[PDB]
Amino acid sequence: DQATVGSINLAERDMIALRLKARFAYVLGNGATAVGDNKTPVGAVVPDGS
Amino acid sequence: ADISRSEVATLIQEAYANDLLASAKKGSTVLQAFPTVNMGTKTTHLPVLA
Amino acid sequence: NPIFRDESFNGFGTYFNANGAWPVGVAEALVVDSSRVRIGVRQDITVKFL
Amino acid sequence: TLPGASWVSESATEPEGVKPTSEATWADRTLVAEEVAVIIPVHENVVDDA
Amino acid sequence: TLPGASWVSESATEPEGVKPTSEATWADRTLVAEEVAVIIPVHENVVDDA
Repeated sequence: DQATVGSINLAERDMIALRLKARFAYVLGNGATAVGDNKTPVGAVVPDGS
Repeated sequence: ADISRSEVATLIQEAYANDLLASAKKGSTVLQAFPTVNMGTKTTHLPVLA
Repeated sequence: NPIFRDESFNGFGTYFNANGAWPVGVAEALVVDSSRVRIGVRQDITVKFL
Repeated sequence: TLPGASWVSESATEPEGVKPTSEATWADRTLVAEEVAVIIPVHENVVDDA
Repeated sequence: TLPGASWVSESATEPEGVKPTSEATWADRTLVAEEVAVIIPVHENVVDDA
């Protein structure tokens, strides 16, 4: 309610804004298994090419 | 003038987690599948009709 | 049509090798009279700290 | 990576009677936090009128 | 790196009126633990006699 966002001086313009954010990370555990090494835990189903 | 993440250096500690570490161990198939015998000595004789 | 999705073998015990002991491209399955095998277990897995 | 066992004979003098050495090994997979966000600006009178 | 500071006048319009912006910064140094050791062999009759 007091910030500047883009070029809107938010208070003097009689505006407000919502700032929404999250922070996220992702990891895949593609190690060795009891069967052997370099194993990927993901398989994919895809359409055929053009 | 401002403070970057690189300019804070090792005041920000990197964390550790063991979530991906554990893997289930697998037993012999043949000890599940077949009747076992407890041996008391190196060698046992089993006669069969021939 | 996938005619075998609800196939279960004729009172057979079914044992799937998860040790990575099963090689690639050598055999798909073995059928056996398990009464004609014994696995003698003279000693079980034992650990000595050195 | 996984260790590997071997079969060994009883001997005090022959190489076939020596228990073999082997290693496991581990590696790192990692989570790095990254920020996703939006600013949504509006007039205070519009928010009161709605 | 150490931050700077300034004398600031009360002022709605003059450059002396503004407050200054400055950084501080840090760098890393590491303790790495290294082994120092000796073995002293002695006859166990001597350590039992002494």
